[PDB]
Amino acid sequence: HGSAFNTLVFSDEFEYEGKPDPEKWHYQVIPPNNGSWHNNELQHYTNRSENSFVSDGTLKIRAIKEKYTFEGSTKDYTSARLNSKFAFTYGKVEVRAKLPSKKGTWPAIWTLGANSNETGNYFGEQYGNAEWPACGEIDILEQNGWDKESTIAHFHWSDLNSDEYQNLGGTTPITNASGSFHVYSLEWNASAMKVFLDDTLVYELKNSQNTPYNAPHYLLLNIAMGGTLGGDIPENFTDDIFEIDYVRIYQ
Ligand SMILES: [Ca+2]
Repeated sequence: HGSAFNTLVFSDEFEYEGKPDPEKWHYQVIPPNNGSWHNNELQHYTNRSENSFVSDGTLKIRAIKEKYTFEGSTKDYTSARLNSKFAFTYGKVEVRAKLPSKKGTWPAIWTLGANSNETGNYFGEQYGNAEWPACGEIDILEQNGWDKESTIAHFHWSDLNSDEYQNLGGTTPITNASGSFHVYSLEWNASAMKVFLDDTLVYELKNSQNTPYNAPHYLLLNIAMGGTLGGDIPENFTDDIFEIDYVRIYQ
């Protein structure tokens, strides 16, 4: 599957040591919603070595129970939220990763339309200003906080000729998500968006011109804590890592 998409157009193999490459990755740190992130999530995102670093051939994003204040808003956890500086329309995205094992964590590999104009993102109003969900969202990988034996694929959008919020997706079983690398992938073209875990299709959504999946998207990588899909965080939580061996994007 996906063999049609054979021209490498963006990648990071994480074979340097230090901060994520600033030519490739933008950090989000400003909260979008009056001091907070969406979905009742409990973290701040920062650009510090506490929450992200590259070593030993892999990127780590690390969530920590840590009191942290940004512009008068205090939260009890810190993490990182990266966006690719690369925006692209159609392609095959492959991310090979190990997911956090701890309860309360909500890792994601996902895209937003580049016209999202989300506060503090890399693209601003360059492509437009289509407030979510009108910019479109593809969730290549999520896990919730309470079931680490399943992965999520999902889509969120509004049709171009409607304000009605649509969302749907699937899930699939996963073994040893935290201790074994798996490859989370998207194959996206004008016909369809297909999300896979290794070779297993998790969900395929037919595309059409009435969707927001025919204009540029960028990639996001993060760990949220708590909130809708993180759920309850044990009192004893200290920290956890989402470890990414590489991101590759083909067209
Ligand atoms: Ca690597």
